[PDB]
Amino acid sequence: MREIVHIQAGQCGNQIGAKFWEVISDEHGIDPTGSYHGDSDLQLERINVYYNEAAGNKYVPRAILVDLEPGTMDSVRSGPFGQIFRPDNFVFGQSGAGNNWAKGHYTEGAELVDSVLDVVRKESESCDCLQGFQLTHSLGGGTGSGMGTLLISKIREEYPDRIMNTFSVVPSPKVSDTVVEPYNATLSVHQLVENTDETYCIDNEALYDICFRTLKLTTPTYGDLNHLVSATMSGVTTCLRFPGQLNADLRKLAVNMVPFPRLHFFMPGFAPLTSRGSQQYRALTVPELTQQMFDAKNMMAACDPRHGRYLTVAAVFRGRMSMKEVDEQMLNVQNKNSSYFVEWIPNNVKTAVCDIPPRGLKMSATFIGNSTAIQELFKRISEQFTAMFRRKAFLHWYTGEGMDEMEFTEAESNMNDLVSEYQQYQD
Amino acid sequence: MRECISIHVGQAGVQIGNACWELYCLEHGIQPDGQMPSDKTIGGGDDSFNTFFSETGAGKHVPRAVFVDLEPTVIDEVRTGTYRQLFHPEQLITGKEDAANNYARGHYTIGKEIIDLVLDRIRKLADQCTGLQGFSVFHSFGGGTGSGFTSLLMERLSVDYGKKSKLEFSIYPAPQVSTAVVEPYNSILTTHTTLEHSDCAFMVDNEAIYDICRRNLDIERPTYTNLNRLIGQIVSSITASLRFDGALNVDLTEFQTNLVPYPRGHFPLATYAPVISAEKAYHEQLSVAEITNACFEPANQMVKCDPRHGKYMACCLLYRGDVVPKDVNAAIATIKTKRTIQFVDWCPTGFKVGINYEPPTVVPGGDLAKVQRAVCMLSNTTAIAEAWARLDHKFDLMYAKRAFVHWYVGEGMEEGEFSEAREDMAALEKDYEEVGVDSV
Ligand SMILES: CC(=O)O[C@@]12CO[C@@H]1C[C@H](O)[C@@]1(C)C(=O)[C@H](O)C3=C(C)[C@@H](OC(=O)[C@H](O)[C@@H](NC(=O)OC(C)(C)C)c4ccccc4)C[C@@](O)([C@@H](OC(=O)c4ccccc4)[C@H]21)C3(C)C
Ligand SMILES: Nc1nc2c(ncn2[C@@H]2O[C@H](COP(=O)(O)OP(=O)(O)OP(=O)(O)O)[C@@H](O)[C@H]2O)c(=O)[nH]1
Ligand SMILES: Nc1nc2c(ncn2[C@@H]2O[C@H](COP(=O)(O)OP(=O)(O)O)[C@@H](O)[C@H]2O)c(=O)[nH]1
Repeated sequence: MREIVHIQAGQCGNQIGAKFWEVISDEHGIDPTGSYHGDSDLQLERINVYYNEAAGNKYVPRAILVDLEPGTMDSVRSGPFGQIFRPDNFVFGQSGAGNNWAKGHYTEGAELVDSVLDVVRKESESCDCLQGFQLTHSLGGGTGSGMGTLLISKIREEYPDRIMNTFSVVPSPKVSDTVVEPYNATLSVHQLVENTDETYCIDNEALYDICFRTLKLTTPTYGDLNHLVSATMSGVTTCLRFPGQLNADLRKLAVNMVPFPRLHFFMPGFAPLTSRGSQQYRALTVPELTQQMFDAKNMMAACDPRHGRYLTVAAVFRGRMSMKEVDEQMLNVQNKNSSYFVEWIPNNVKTAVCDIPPRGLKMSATFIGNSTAIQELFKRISEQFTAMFRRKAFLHWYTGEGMDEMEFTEAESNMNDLVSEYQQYQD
Repeated sequence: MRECISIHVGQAGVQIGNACWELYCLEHGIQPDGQMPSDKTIGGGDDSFNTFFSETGAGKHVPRAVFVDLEPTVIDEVRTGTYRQLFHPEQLITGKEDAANNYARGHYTIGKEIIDLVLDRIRKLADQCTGLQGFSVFHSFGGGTGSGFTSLLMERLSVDYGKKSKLEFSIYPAPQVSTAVVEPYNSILTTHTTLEHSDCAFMVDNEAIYDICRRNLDIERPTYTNLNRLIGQIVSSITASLRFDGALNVDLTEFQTNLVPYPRGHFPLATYAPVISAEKAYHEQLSVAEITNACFEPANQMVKCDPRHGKYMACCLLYRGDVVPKDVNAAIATIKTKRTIQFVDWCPTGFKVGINYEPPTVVPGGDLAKVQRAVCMLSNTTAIAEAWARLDHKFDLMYAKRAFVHWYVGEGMEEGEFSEAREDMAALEKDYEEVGVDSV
């Protein structure tokens, strides 16, 4: 009624908040329903009663907001798209923001990580049955990286039933930090094993390929990258939520992409990438839309999935097209991709359709999946970790925050086997 | 007088009804057409006093009726902006338990909690009137509300109402599909009907429908909103026909025995031979008795059940509208004249034929013809014997082989629900095969 919990953390999460959510007074945001049926309104609200429950649907913005260094305060709160809301906003009172997992996660966050409990409580209550826990977050965030794992852990701890949906940001061959090797590795052991159900990837090093291949943009931008993601979330969050002929509730999301317990991670795409001008090619196609949903080039992640096999593929299309058309087309993908399909597993591809195409695309395509490929996204941060942080060690910084050989060694070995165990499928 | 009781089960089901309940739109109803002047939404028929659900009126004026939604989703439709059809209030269930895909979920979990209240609805519902001779279940082979919920809702209904054989519909996986869950999963949903109860069942093979739409009608582009009519219509033949005044009439208790050749729930196929295009020109009209053949054509065939394999078994054909007696006796003979039909070793003039009136109903362009001669093949052939194999290759590898249950356990029982459902639905494969593999 499948209502919704909004948790936004760090930089990537708060800012990312800025761009997910504004794609919403597009109106469906997270579980009211209604509104969005005959236009109207806008902003950071409407006409009723506040708090909270007008959530992401009519009179209110429901979110749980978590900033740990008053960057998200000012960046959006004020002049920008929102109000937000008041009372729903965290500002860490200067904590001084931390780079380092151990740091808002063990340190300033605990203190706030407790203040984030009150937000979660009030939202949880809302009079609706909440099925999502939505969290933005940043490999190399400390606030996000190790505050997001704190937030995630209690939420799995107290809300076992409610699979967490977490948006991710990652490491690609380009960098932030230097401590992000290991920072996101510790953000890991907790992202597998920390009640985070499914896990999104949003590599910023892969986001560019998209905003620049598919798209033309001449000079991207960090705000424009926020157009990208909205895509990847609306399909999941709005789509299926919003009306629909085969509809997949978030929980279909956790059985469809996880085929087992360790935190199944996914990659996701939006096709309708389009080119402003090129605007003119394939009238929002399905094959079009299927086509773009597998390519090595249209995935909005830092794995190039082609190396290996996917294990689970969840795709979603909400254009008003044939329920026969989407399902008939997705097969063709599956047969020129064998090796990309997991021999176990039949039905290697799930398809969902919802009933309203994104405001102004006319016809949409969202994609989800796990392949064997990710043995990649990590056999990269781990090579990184062993030779980095854990190496000749880089954690004095973190060594004060409170983590001592632990949270490093455990995060490599647990996150490691991830590599072996993951591979295990299809070697 | 011999009412049906109509139960939905899942997404597949709440809609499918929309196909069933719209197709009804001719003044009929589950088992009471005993007649009505209303039309349309029924609005225009009057209000005689009343309130939710209608005392003023019979099922006729308003339906046989019971929708189960474990998500508002489809149910909000049928409730949707008084979706053009207000077919009653309070024959819907809408459980905001949050939907669950799992045979385990909804069936063991959220469903347990609201299978009851439903049972209550059914019971009351099962009481207002006389002769209910039927229970309809729309079922999938994937949808949490459709497996365990149905293995729940069929199971309780079988247990509670042993005398009233249930009829359930199906929408089974094939080569393509949804989920990964559904290779096993529906397996699980297949165990339960079975010996829990159930009677004859029917399916629309979603991979058969969109096929027949591409080999027999036209519109490769097509939406499920249209595939429902192919399957929607199957019912109209089964209930509206046999449930309406005519020559040689098979009731819901005719369905059970004519399909059922031995007792491990049996399965059936639906063929609708009238399927002519909006873009056709059937040889001004399509020959009535060719209609029979239409049936056998592997092509009308709803499912990917290669009849190629084996010998049919029970063949129940329901002809409606302007059919001729000499068409049946004399066209039905013909089939049993080809090599191929290969009826079984103990089939004894297998073919059961009913005639119903009026005509082939229809609505709109998506509806094809105005064909005035129908064949519905409901059969039990060895084939089925192989689609379950299909699901069993999937299962030996998808669920059990290396296991996809960690979602599912989460909701309830392990090591049978799975192991028991493979071994019991398995032998189905062996037992089925042995039903038709030698003279003995
Ligand atoms: C997203 C998208 O389709 O971005 C692009 C850029 O490359 C993408 C391909 C699209 O074909 C293109 C180019 C359009 O031509 C389209 O007609 C259009 C849509 C569908 C708008 O998008 C919407 O109205 C959607 O409803 C979109 N809304 C959306 O992006 O809203 C924001 C408020 C985030 C902007 C959305 C998508 C999916 C789910 C939900 C919503 C966004 C657009 O501005 C435009 O984006 C751009 O020009 C552009 C330039 C730089 C950065 C971003 C966008 C858009 C307009 C109105 C032009
Ligand atoms: N032909 C046809 N198939 C349908 C229709 N609705 C659903 N299905 C099929 O039903 C299967 C399951 O549909 P879902 O909507 O996922 O089922 P559900 O009711 O959501 O499943 P749960 O969330 O577990 O309860 C899919 O394979 C669909 O193809 C329909 O109207 N017609
Ligand atoms: N997509 C996206 N990435 C961002 C944004 N801000 C920062 N990042 C990226 O995420 C990394 C971590 O930044 P931030 O989220 O501020 O980290 P944290 O808050 O310290 O964990 C950086 O190295 C950036 O590459 C943003 O607004 N959007």
